This record gives sequence, structure tokens and C-alpha cells, in this order.
Amino acid sequence: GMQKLTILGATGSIGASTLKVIEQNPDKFSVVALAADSNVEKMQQLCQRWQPEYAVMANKEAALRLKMALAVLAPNTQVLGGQEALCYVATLEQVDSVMAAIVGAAGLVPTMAAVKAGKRILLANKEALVMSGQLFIDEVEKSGAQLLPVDSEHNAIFQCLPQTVQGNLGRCDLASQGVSHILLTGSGGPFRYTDVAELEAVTPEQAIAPKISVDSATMMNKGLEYIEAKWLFNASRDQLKVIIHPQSVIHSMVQYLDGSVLAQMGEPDMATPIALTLSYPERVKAGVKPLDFTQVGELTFLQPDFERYPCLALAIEACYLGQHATTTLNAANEVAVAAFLARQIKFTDIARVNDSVLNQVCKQLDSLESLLELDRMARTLADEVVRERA
Amino acid sequence: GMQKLTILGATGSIGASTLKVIEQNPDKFSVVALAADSNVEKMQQLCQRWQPEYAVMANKEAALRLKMALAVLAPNTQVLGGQEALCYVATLEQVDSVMAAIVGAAGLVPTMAAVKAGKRILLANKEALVMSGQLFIDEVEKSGAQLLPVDSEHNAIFQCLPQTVQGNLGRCDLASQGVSHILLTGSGGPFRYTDVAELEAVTPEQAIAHPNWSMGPKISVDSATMMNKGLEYIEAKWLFNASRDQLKVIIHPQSVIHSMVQYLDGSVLAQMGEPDMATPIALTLSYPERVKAGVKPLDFTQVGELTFLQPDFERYPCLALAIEACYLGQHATTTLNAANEVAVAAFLARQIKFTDIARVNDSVLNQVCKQSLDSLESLLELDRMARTLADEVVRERA
Repeated sequence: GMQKLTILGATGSIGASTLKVIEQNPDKFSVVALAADSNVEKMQQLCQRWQPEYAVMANKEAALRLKMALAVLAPNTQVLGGQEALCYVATLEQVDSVMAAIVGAAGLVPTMAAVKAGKRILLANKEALVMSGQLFIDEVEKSGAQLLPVDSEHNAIFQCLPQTVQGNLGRCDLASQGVSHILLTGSGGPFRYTDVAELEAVTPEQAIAPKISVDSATMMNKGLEYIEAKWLFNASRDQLKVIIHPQSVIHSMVQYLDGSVLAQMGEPDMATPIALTLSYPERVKAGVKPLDFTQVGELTFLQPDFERYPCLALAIEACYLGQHATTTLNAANEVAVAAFLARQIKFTDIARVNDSVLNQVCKQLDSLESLLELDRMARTLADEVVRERA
Repeated sequence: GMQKLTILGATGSIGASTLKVIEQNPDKFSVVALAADSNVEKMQQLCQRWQPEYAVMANKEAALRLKMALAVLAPNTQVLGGQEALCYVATLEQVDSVMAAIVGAAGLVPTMAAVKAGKRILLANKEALVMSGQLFIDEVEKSGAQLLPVDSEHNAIFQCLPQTVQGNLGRCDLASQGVSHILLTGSGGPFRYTDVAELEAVTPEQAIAHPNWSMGPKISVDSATMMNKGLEYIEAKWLFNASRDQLKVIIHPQSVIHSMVQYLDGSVLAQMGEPDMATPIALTLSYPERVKAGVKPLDFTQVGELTFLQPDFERYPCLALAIEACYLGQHATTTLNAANEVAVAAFLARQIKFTDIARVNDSVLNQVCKQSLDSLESLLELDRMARTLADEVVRERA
């Protein structure tokens, strides 16, 4: 039958890619609610095109402006505002799936509301597993919600795993389904061939080839992905390897016990992984062409050097320590990057800030509230370490 | 519980790879019968190690020599000889799976006997589908036998396909499980970068060199002409029920990727691994589970660069013939396969040039299908007729 969707985070690239898949499959997917942060203009255009039952701005002042516009552009769309309203559209009885694409800590509560209601969760918020991995997996178990990862690397891993593990994410023992290890691939960022010595002098201009760009450059992006993969797939440290693949044609791979490797490849378009999150276990047209082997060029592989990418080592370390450490590390890194971009600290100080803060905190029963509180503490400590370094 | 095996073709590399996997999993697999053609020395050593209930030599004279060697060294091994005995061990009530690794046309009857008995078939004979695809698929359907492909390409495709297709091979509509197409992958052979003009003069030595897998002379030459990929195309049609829109061919020179499947959402699944036949075998034995195969995980720090090319039909005319033969049906694929056996043997005998292989294949195929209810017997007969014609065309070329 028709699958009914709420899209949390409708005005960014993920939202757009989701809508493109839905546009290719009007017989299968129906948009009940669209929700966003504060890009009212884009949201007006989308409510006009999609005429959803509900439209929600996270910001109440932004909601008011949208309401005025939709009196005219989408008169049958009920406009709402605030966090409560995000939870309300994420938990509607008629809704089957929730694209959880509101980014940052503000995404936690609405995503979790969808989990507690037993929805299918198309997970495109990093914070849910980076900050609150154990909570999320427990609440998913308790409600019977289905979790499907949107992000490219996770989605590729998901596709490369057997059906038995796919249907029971975060609870299968991987060794028992024949998995030796997961190969999380990444481009290595723009400093992949740069001599370690030259990293000290790197500028924000160079690092950007904004926040997510700097994370690419440090491989903190991959670290956070590693942490998420641990929770999504219940992988131990022996089961999770990071491989640099500079061309990003392969999006990730799984090594099996018999020697077999499965890899997922394709054109660089988020509609591909999204489309599977919506259609699983079936497949649908995504508006993405088949891979052109005439243009992929050479594929190569490198082992990450932890001297080049110290943030990657920290994230791996933090992962073994648990939720408190991953929350701490994620928070500290937001502050550290903001400081680098503000010119206050060198590129290589990002890891130093992260490393001090992490060491300070972990030298000493969780909720989303207590973890947000730790996130704030960690930020305060990072502000102080940033000061020591200027 | 314990899976019971008959191995047809125990003394070659496939047999050895199968026995390596079994040796890693004594709690899961047990060998009921071993069968071979005339390598008594190797069979004696294997019967001594495995002490199977039955040992069969295809050649009755060889069976007699084995029987004498085994009286004491393997006293509980009943030794048998001939074709009837191959069918008997392939159809035993206690046997669950049959590694069908007897190569050539001689493999047809025993492999078919296992099919008709409803066994799990670990298919490692090309001829079953190249010569008699339609027959095999129909008999598999009737008996409830399971076909699991051993060959590297097919096994990779199998792994890149969804569980629903995997459990119902040759019966599923591929479009309906989201498949756009299968990408059949080949190395391109040692002449992949060679100018077409220089192909005329190439030698057997050149044709056999720098291989990514261990292969005998014939299969190596087929790799050089891309006849290998053509035959595999024909098999893939029967095995996956793939239409003319669903089967493509691509060159991947390093043979790290073994095959790939393109899906409707843009997603491509690829199977990769060390060039060790224990990997695909192991899955044919363990499916839907997995087992240790004695093969190391792939080391991505040593695979080097992966690249892709497109086959040029001027460099690979056999590939065009195979595709054409596939559209024409069983008679044409049987004819082509037979003609190519003769043509390659002639090239290796230094009677014809490398580029005469396609010319011989092309004449023979044209002659037969210009001039117009199948059985294994009638298809063997066509194979012999096509061989006679190929012998004649080889003579014209020397």
C-alpha cells in the first residue's frame, strides 16, 4: 500500500533528494508533513508543490511567516511551530516513515519521538548515535521501530550485509552471520597526500578546498561515522576498519569469513541510499543513472595514517570508552573547529583541543537531558582549552 | 546437521579446493563418494586420506587398478567403474549435495542424474548450460534440485543478488527484484592493450601469459579471445533467467572485482576477493550460511589500482559470436562451444594463427545454423558434427 511520510529537515540536500525519490514514485510514497528549521522561502515553494497536510518550522517566528504565505500558496496545509510540533508530525498515527534529517542536537528529541512511536526511521541525524547510541538502540528495541541509515557509508554497509542482519540492526552478533569485518571507506580529505610536517601551517581557506569541510580534512567526519557504525551494526573494534579510498566510487564494503567481499558502488547521489531506506526490502527508481564505468577512472586504496589524522584515532578511542566519551568528543570538536575557522588556533590544534577535553572528562543512568548537559560541560572545557592555545 | 557430499571430478583443482573447505569444517560436511576419470595415483592418496564409502573411476581399467590399491589402505571404500557408477554415486539417497566438477561433455549425464534425483548441485561444469541450458533448467524445476554456481563469475553474481533471487534461480523475474542489469566482468586477457593489427602473429606462449587466476591452456586462450566471457554470458542467461537487456560485459584488468549487479535505484553491488576457488565453493556448500574456507581476507593495501575498459569487437570477435549464438538458442551455443574446442586445440598445436580461432568459430556457426526436440544424446551428436566441421575449417587454414 501507500507509505506515508513525514520529512524532518525538508529544505536541505537530504530533503531535496528524498523528494526527488518520492516524485519518481507517486504510486508508493505520500508526503503527510514537511518540517524545517527557518528557511521559510524554500519551505513555501515546497508546500506549494507538495500541498502537505502539515508544515512545521522549528522556529515559531518562522512558522508565523510561513503561515501567512500558505494562506495563499497552500491553503489546506496546517502550519505549526516549535519542538512539540516537530514531535507531533513525527508521531502521527497515519505516518509510516520519518526522514530524520534535522541536524544537530535539536534533531534528538523529534527523532526519538518517532522512535518511541514505533515508526520506520530513515536516520540522517549523526547526533542520535554519536551522543546517545545506547539509548537509541534500546528505544528502537522497545518500540519495534525499524532503523534504516541514510548516510552513504552506512547505507552501503547495510547493503553489503545479509538480510538477517539488515532486519535486526544493532542486535545481531556479526560473527555468527559470517562477517569478519566492515570496511568503512572515506576519501581521506584534501590533505590525503600532504606531508604531516606541513599540516601545522594549513589555513581555513586550504581546509575548505564549512564545519563539515574541516571535519573532512581532519577525518573527524570518518570518526563520527565509525562511532555510528558501531551502534548501527553492533560491531566490535576488531570488526570495524577504516580504509581510505580517494575516488569515493566504492562507498563501503564488508569482508566475510569465507574470503568474500561485498562492496556497494554508484554515482554520487544521495537519492540512491535514500531510495533504499524508503523502499526496503524492495527497490525503486531513484532518478539516478546506472554507474558509468567509462568515467570512474582508477580506484585506489590507502591505509589511514594516525599521524595525519589524529582525530580519527581519538574517535576510535572514544568509541571504546562509551557514550560519555563520544558526546564529549563531538562537543569539543565543534568548539575546536569554530576556533580554527575564527583563526584563533592552528589546524593541528583541533586534535590537541579534542584530546585534552576528552582526557579531562573521562578521568572521572543516561537520558537525552543528561547527555545534552555533558555536551554543554564539554563545550565549556573546550572554550577554556582554546584560550590556552592563543 | 551434517551435509553429505559426492564429489564428481575429485582429482583436479576444483576437487582439491572443495576438499580444503571440507577439511576446515569437519563438523558440517562429510564425503560419501569421490569420483574421477583415470588419475589413480591421486585418487589413491585421496581415498586413503578421506576413506569414503565409494570411489569411482570413469575408466573401468583405472577402476580395477584403484580397487587393488585400496584393498588394505582404504578397506571400507567400495571401488566402482564406468558411467553408470558415476550416476549411482551422484544419486545415492543419503547424499545431499553433488559437486559437479567433471569437465566437458562427459559431465553431462552424471550431473543430470544428480539433477533428476533432486540434489543440491554445486555446478562446476560449463557444458551443462552452454550445451543444454533449457534441458537442465527444466529438469531442475521438475525435481526440486537447487543449482549453486561454482564458477567465480556466476558465484559473484549470485552473491550480488537479493536473497529472493538466490533461493529461486532461473525462475525469478529479475526486473521485479529491482535488477537493471548484471555486469559480467573479464580481464580482457593478455592482449587487452595490444593493437588489433599485431594479433595475427601472437603465439601460444603470449596467449597463456600473465594470468590473474591459475588456469589450464585452453581456458587461458579463451580468456585471451574473451570466449570465456561469451560462454559465461550464455550460462548467465540460463542461470539467472537474464534477458538481452539484463546482461552486459565489461573489462576489469586486475580481476579483483569478480562481477557486479546494477540495481534500479542506482546502487551497484560488487563481489571481490582473493583468486581462490575455495571462496565461491565454500558458499555453494554453506548457503545460506557462511563457513571458513582457508582463504585470507582481501588486503586493500596490496590490491593496487582497479580500472575498467570496454571491449572492442575488433579485438574480441568471439565475444560477438557468443552473444549472437545465445540469441539463436541451444543448437548455436553447442555448435559454437564445440567449434571453439577444436579451434583452440589447433592454435595451441601451432596449426592456425591466434586470429583464426574466431574465423573457425564463425564459419562453423554459420554453416550449422543456416541449414536447420532436444536430448543430451541429440546435443552430443550435434557437438560431434560441429567438431567434424571445425576439423575441416582448421585444414583450410593451414
